This record gives sequence, C-alpha cells and structure tokens, in this order.
Amino acid sequence: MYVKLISSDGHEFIVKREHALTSGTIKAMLNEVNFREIPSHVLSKVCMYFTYKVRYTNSSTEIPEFPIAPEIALELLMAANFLDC
Amino acid sequence: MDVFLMIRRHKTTIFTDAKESSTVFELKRIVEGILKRPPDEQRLYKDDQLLDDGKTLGECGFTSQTARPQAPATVGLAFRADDTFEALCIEPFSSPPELPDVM
Amino acid sequence: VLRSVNSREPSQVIFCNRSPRVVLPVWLNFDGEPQPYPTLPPGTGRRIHSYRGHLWLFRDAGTHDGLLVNQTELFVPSLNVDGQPIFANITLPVYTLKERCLQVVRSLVKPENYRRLDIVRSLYEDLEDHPNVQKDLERLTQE
Amino acid sequence: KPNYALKFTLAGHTKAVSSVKFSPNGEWLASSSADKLIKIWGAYDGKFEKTISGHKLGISDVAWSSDSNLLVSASDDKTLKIWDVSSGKCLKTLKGHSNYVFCCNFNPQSNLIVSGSFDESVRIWDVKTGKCLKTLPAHSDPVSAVHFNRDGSLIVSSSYDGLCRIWDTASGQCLKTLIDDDNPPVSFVKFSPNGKYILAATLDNTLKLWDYSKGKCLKTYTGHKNEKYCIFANFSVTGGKWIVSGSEDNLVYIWNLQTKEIVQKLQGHTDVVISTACHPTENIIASAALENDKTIKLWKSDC
Repeated sequence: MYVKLISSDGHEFIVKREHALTSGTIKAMLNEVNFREIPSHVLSKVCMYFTYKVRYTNSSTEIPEFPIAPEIALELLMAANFLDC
Repeated sequence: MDVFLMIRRHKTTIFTDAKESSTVFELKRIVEGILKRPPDEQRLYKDDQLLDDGKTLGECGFTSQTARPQAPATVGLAFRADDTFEALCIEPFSSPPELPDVM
Repeated sequence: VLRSVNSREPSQVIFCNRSPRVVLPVWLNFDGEPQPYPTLPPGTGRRIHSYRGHLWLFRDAGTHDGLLVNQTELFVPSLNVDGQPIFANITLPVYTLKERCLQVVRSLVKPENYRRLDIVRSLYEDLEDHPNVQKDLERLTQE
Repeated sequence: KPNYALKFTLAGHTKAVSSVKFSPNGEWLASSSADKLIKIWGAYDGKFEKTISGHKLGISDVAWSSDSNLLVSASDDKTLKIWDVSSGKCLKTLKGHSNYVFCCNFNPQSNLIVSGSFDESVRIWDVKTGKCLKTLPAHSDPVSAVHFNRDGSLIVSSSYDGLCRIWDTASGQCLKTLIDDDNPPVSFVKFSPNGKYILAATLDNTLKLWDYSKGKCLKTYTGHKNEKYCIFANFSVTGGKWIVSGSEDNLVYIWNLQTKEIVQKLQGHTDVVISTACHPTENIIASAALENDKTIKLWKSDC
C-alpha cells in the first residue's frame, strides 16, 4: 500500500505506492528506497508532485499551477530528470 | 471534499489525503496502520493546537483550499512515551542553497 | 496541412481562460500560418467572432507553453444547432515535473547564462528546447 | 405588383463587385470592387464613364456627397479616400483605422464622413481637412454599416456583436442601443428616409424594421438567403413601397413593405447578390454580385 522514500539527510517520506510509481525510476528501483543524492527539501516537493499528478490527471476540475520556489528549481530539475517524472 | 496532508513527527512524514468531514480519530487510524501505535497513544496537532478525536478535519481548519495536493497542510504527531507523551517535535527539512548568479 | 477552411460560416465562441496563465490564442490561417490574437487574462472569458472550420490553439503568452482547450491541443468551432456560443475552455495541462521544472528555470535565467549552471550538461539541451508553435504544428500534422 | 425587367449588364470589374450607389442627382452610378477600382456609369443607359483608382487593396463601399460631386470609399487597405468625381482625383486619404474599413457615408450637409471598420470603431471625419474628429468605441466586434439620418443629427451603426446603436453626431454620445433577446450578427443597417425607422439585416436570413422612438421591431421580411455576407438593402420609394435586398441564392428580392410578402424576385446574376441600390427618382434598381459574376445589372419597372 505504502512505500518509504528516504532522502539524503535521513528524512523518511511515506507515500502511497501507486503515487510513487509516477516516477519510472522508482518503478524499476521497486518497501523502502534510499536516494543518496536527493535532500529532504527536494524529495518532499517530489512527493507533492506525486500527489498533484495523481489527483489532477484525467480530471476536468480546474487544474491549478504546480508551484516551484526559485531556490529549489535546479535540484528539482535534476531530481525530476533522475526520476523520469 | 478532499484535504491533502503531511503528518509529521521527528524525521517522518506521511503523505495522505482525507475527507474534510472525516474525524481526527479516523486520521489516527491511518497513522496506526502505518506506524503501529494505537490512537490512544497518539496526539495530533494543527500548529500548537491539540486536536480532539471527535472533531472533523474541516472543524480543525483543514479544508480543500488550505490543504491542497501541491501544497499539503501539516499535521503534527506525538507518541506516548512511558508515563506521559513526548513533546511535539518536527525536524525541519534540509536548507536550500543560495541562488546562483544567473537568478 | 493543418489550416483553416474558408467556410465564411460565422460561429460565436467563448474563449474561457480557466488557467493561471495569460493566454495567447493562435489562429491558423488559410495557408496554415499561425496568427496571434489578443491575449486573455487568467480567469477571464471573452465572446469572440470566428468561423466553422477555423483552427485555433492556445499558448502561454510570455513563454509559449502549450495549453489545452476542451482537453485537447486544437480547437475548431463545430456544428451549432442551439444558437448558443460554443465554449473553448482553456486549461493548464498536467505538466511532467521535469517540464514544469524547465519552465521555472527558463523564467529565471536569461538564455545567455543557461550553460552557466551547475547541472548535468544534458539538461542544457532541454532548457534551450523551448516550446514554439511551429515545432508542434509539424508534430501535430505528422501524428 | 412591380415588374422589374433586366435592361443592362455592366461589365468591366475583374473581381467581386462590392457596392453600387446612384448619385443623388440621378445621373450616375458608382461601383466599387475587390479589384481595387471604382467605376462610374450612366444611371439610365449603363454607359461606362471612367475608372477611378488609388486604393491598395479591395474596396467594400462607396458613397456620394449630397451634390453628386464627391465620392468617399472604404477599403481593406485600412483607409478611406475622398474623390473628386469629375477629375477622378483623390482629394484626401483618411487614415486612422487599424483594420479593414467596411462602410462609409457623408452626412446630408456633406461636411462630415462617418466610417466603420473591422477594428470595432466608428469614426467621424472632417471632409475639408481630412482629419478624424471623433473615434467612437462603438462596438465590441466588426462594424458592418454606418448611416446618418435625414438631418445629420444621428448616426446608426451595426456590428457583428449583435447591436445597432444610434449616436448623437455632435456629442458622440450613444443615445440608444437596439437590443433583443436573440442577437445574431447585424450585417446591415439604414435609417428610413424620414429618419423615424431603421432597417436592419441579420445573418439569419432576416431583415427587420425597427421603430426608433419606441426601440421595438415592427416588421420582419424573410424568404431570402443571408447567413454569410453583409448584403445591402434599401427602401424603394419611387413607385410602390418596397424593401429591396440581395440574396445568397443569386436573386434580388423585393417585398411589400406593409404586408411583408415577397412581390418579385429578379434572376440573372451568377453569384451572390451582395449590393442593391434604388434610383432616387425612377423605378430603377442596380444590383452587384460576387466573384463568379463580377457585373452590375440595371432593372426597370413600370411601378
């Protein structure tokens, strides 16, 4: 039902497995998975994207913007490029 | 109506959704299913406000507008420790690097 | 190609902007060339005068990010039997996390300083692979 | 009742003919065309008189001054031009609209020109200076027709936004908007000769006669085809009281103004009849057709 995604700095993020399968990487990598290179202020945002993606995919209720603060954009870009999501 | 939450204790964060009309007690059942501890051994919080088992999440201040999938609302979680409860303690996430010159 | 047909059959349309972006309607003329039209503020609507068989797409007006209209890429006013204006509901697509990340970076760094960045060199290409309407039109017609 | 029969076909334009207008003195017919030319013809014999040229793109409309000496024309090149008809020379080019100019008219005094454009504005111009005196934010969609009433005190405009609006010439103020529950594009509008009524065409195969003071519709005329082009219509007042209009089935339609029944249909054109005109003193109709025809026809009736 759930998986645990652990950041580089030890934070443990517990998310629905279906939500984690949003990332093609995580599908292959996968219960528990460590991300030695992704810190917690980035992994938490990745989990938010998982929630956002599953909630608003194939819905016609008005889609809001996914917000990304400037300070996290590059790492999130690298995380997203790594995660293939 | 769905609310979208982060239940946080120490270095643990649970991402879950719930109905605005569901109860604090029902949210503890979600936590129990994941972190083993029974509802009677849990204390849930909105900021520094202890939430009562019988209140709905809406009644505590978690609504569709304030608790969104791309910006979930935080629920603090504290466990029983021996004769009493541990203090509420949420470890902050890592800090972001300063903005490179290009920005 | 993908082009409007000179039907001369008038058709009223509501351009309804249910997105947070400033929207730029693009009409494909009778030679298939994109023509830009006045922009829509987010959360606003406008009744406009168009024609049956005329092709429209919708983009972010400052960045040319592609947008959805009635859950698809292209809008053509269809048969009207009730006399009401046809709704063109413009919405945000669910962008991939990567794509949305590219959008936010492009908005903060000028394209001169793209390669002045601490990122895997491969993503340099993705940053400068901007959305433009002509790129999609070749895409759309080759589908 | 009327018995219009074809007398002359005027050939010469090389594209769609957009507008025909009899000179107020009855001597001349001016025609405009998508071929960018204006032509002058004898009103009674059809004899070609001269060609007037200067516009850079096609022309939608042409209109005479009260004394039959000047013409104004409205062009896709975004200007109007004022022409001295006897010399064929362009006196002024009226610049200011930001898109196609579709319609034009002089006021009865012929010191002012009114114009309406795809750009949703109505502009009032000084004939002598060529300067724009007023830009009215008249509509929210293309303006299909503009017309001064009998004493020049009012302007009526029509638009694809569904409205007819009546404007005070001197102040520029909108005095009345003609609005109904259903609002199809208004493709043509004209004051009746006494200025009390307004004839409006809509792109649903309907012409309507509005009471200006009451702001209410009194008569409708149907049976013709009009869903695509802005077809020019007229009051025929020299014999019986008719309404005259072109039609997208290549016919000129003539209705009894009072009863609203069709009384004649004129066959002869080989494309959409987009312009009709009624002679000021004789029972003569001019009609003009689009690209598959390119001619003007003159028809005469005994009543």
